[PDB]
Amino acid sequence: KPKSWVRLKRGIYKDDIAQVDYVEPSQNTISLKMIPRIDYDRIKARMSLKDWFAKRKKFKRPPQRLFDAEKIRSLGGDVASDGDFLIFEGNRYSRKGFLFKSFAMSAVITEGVKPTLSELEKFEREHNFQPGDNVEVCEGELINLQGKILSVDGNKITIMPKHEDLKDMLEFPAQELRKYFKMGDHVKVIAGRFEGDTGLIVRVEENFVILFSDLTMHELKVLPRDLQLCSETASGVDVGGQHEWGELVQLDPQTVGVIVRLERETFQVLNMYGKVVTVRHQAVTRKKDNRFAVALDSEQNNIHVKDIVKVIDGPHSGREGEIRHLFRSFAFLHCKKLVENGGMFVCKTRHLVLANELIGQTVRISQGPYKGYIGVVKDATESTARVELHSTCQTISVDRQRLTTVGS
Amino acid sequence: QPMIYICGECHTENEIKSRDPIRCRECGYRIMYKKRTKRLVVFDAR
Amino acid sequence: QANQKRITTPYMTKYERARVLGTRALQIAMCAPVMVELEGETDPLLIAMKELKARKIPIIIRRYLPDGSYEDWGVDELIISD
Amino acid sequence: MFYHISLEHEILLHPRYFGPNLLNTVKQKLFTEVEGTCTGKYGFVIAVTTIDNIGAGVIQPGRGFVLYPVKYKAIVFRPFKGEVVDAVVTQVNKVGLFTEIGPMSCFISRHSIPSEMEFDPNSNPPCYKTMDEDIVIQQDDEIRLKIVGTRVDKNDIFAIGSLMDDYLGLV
Amino acid sequence: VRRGNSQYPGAKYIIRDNGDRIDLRFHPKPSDLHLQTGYKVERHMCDGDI
Amino acid sequence: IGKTVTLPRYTKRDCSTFLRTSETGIVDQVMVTLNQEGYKFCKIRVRSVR
Ligand SMILES: [Zn+2]
Repeated sequence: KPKSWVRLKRGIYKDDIAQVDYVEPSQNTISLKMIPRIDYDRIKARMSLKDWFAKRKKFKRPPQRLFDAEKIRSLGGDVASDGDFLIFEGNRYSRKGFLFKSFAMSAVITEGVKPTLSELEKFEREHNFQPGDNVEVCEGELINLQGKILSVDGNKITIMPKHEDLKDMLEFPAQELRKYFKMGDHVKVIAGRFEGDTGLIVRVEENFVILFSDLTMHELKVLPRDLQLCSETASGVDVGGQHEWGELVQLDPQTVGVIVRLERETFQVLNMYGKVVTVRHQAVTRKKDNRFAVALDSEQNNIHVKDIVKVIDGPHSGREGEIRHLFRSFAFLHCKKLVENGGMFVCKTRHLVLANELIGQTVRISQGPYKGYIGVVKDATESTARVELHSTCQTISVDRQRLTTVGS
Repeated sequence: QPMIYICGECHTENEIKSRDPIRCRECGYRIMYKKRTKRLVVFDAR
Repeated sequence: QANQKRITTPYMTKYERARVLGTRALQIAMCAPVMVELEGETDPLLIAMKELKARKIPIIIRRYLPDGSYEDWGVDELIISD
Repeated sequence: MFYHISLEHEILLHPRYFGPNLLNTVKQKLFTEVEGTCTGKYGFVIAVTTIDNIGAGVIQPGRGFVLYPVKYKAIVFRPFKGEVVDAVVTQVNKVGLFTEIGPMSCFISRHSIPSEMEFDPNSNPPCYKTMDEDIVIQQDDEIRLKIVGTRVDKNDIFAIGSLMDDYLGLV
Repeated sequence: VRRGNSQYPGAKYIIRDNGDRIDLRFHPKPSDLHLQTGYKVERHMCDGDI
Repeated sequence: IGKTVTLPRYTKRDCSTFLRTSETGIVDQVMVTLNQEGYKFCKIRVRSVR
């Protein structure tokens, strides 16, 4: 159908989302508008398309970027104008930047195709009803009645609502069904300006529900249909598992922090200093955790990771936590009773208080009961070494002072 | 680097390089054997 | 079940002895305070055996009857056959 | 809403503390644990009045830790939805008012505030006042706020209040 | 532990209170060999063991 | 038998063949051939004195 999302099977444009323009069954060809893939270096060097195909074996494909006529003009390539479309190398380009091209239906994919949100963003009725949600009967004879979503379906949900003082269950379609909630109750937004968010509603307007996000004290107006009731707390699961909860990151070489909160767009990473700074997903880069690190404390005792300590002095007073990451002069403590900073805080290490070269060589035992025997060192400790004997089919432990390496 | 192998049939020494198809240059025989190592080897006479 | 009448055997079953010794030895190993003189001894099991002989094991056995009721016996209260 | 209940809690005691003061340690750890706990079922926990009893400690197989079930009468503070309660303003700004009820932090939005009160950014201390200026709500004042919303937050419930109803204000 | 996994009447691990396991085969730093009450040692079987 | 495979610490995964655990001996001899499909194919005979 016109204006539908499709994909390609083979070719240099494979795995590229596209939108349909027109379909010609007689000719077995369809027109797809997609993001162009043009190499600027090729234009700069003025290589022929046939030559590019001849040497395509070792040549990398160009990325996806919006077409620009000025860029080619600067690069010296020839650009022709044909009405709205522009002709370049025998191809029609739109003013916006999308590439329109025709391809065979067999090559094109029309089944199991579904674009991604990022792809739709670049190119740029439905219902959300789930079990355990309160809905109202806006239209119909039985109006102003609230029932629970016992079932779910597609175009015709056919829910079995349970109204007040109504044991029996009715039947209502999607259009008649509406999403309404009572005052002072938890609400979650699956889709909206700030999706994956929870809040409490001070009122419910006819079409603009108002809620306050726990993340920040700001008003949020969303469609009541887009709204949902869920007693469960917002999970806030990260997308793509780029970073995990309580994971060290290196925002800057001098400062290292632990991600304490996860959000759809922003991050709240706790740095060594203890303050909270907001960063984005791309900017923050994961840093490995020091599984074995040393530090110092006031008591002058050895302190390791995951050691219960008490903050008798410093930014925090009378605070107990488990070390999760360690720094030369800073340490990250963890807890589950602490509301602030997602249960993770940072305090100074000092303020915290307690609460091989021979391996593989051939050696001759020059002293002791094994004098004269020869073997290969499989693992030698700073004082003793393990020698596998060539003769006795046995590995023995001999003091390293009784060994002499045999030189070739 | 040299990797001298002894051919099974003609018992001839010949170098072989890595990725080189295994075949005696002398007799076209496809079975070869590594030469005895040079590492020091000792045996208590027990 | 009222402890005034406890119809279970006054003797300490071999299973009770084994489990009591094991549990007390585990506690002693994890540094629960000892109840008898520790003179010249470090093995938690031997120490538990000494405590059992001394009748100083600080444990109570709750035996459950088939009925679902139970009887609670001080460890010392039970005859020590073996 | 301040309340008094008898609750039950099970505590694991490491055998290290199996000394003469076992019960004292038990009660001390019970205090350290239950005190200050905020749960969805029982709201916040203010303090612990007394310990009802110390059920017989059971010895967990394979772990010397002894489980003690302890009953104890302790004070709690579980608010609700739709109840006027005294509150203490702690900071005033344009977005909304902030008040405190014991441990629970409540707040007031520009909808919950009646239409009479207005934002006065020029006010050096931000305040909510009407044209008549009869009632001015500043920091530290006592206000009567009908709670509206509640939400568990990392085992710590926070509530949102309102005062749109008649007479709900400073007195 | 000082004997380590090599000397037969030795040990193979040090499971600290945290529950981590300190391998004694791949020689670790001497600091990791430190012992305290809460810890435990996977000592090699010795005579008298049941 | 040090063997490696080209991946789709980089571009190479170890597929070597180790001596059977707890075993010991001396490499009796080595033979190198091509299997039915020309691939290099090595057999190693190891002798242990019992
Ligand atoms: Zn040959």
